[PDB]
Amino acid sequence: SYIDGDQAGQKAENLTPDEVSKREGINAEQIVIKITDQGYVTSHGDHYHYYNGKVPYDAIISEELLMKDPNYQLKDSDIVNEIKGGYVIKVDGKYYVYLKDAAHADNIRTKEEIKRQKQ
Ligand SMILES: [Zn+2]
Repeated sequence: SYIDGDQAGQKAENLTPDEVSKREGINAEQIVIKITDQGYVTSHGDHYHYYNGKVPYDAIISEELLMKDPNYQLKDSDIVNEIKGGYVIKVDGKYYVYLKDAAHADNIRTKEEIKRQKQ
């Protein structure tokens, strides 16, 4: 009940996503597919990797998480952290990534691409 695949889950690195990857072996792009206050879960390399902390500046986000809203502009009240081109933000009790450039992909893999990036 509002925990499984939400706030909880297996894995939760304490160190940085870079320290995560190079530790285990894969050095692939970390595509954050799920964001929470208790950390995030990335689809990187081949698998899903879960950890707690902040998204690094050059991390990759899932297109499912990015914020394209016709009424919403990036508010510092919702900004939790900033990444390259986008902002990992918590608005309306939910987490998004505000992409300033949704056209050329400012760190965005589509759900389709994510599965290609995991190959
Ligand atoms: Zn991993």
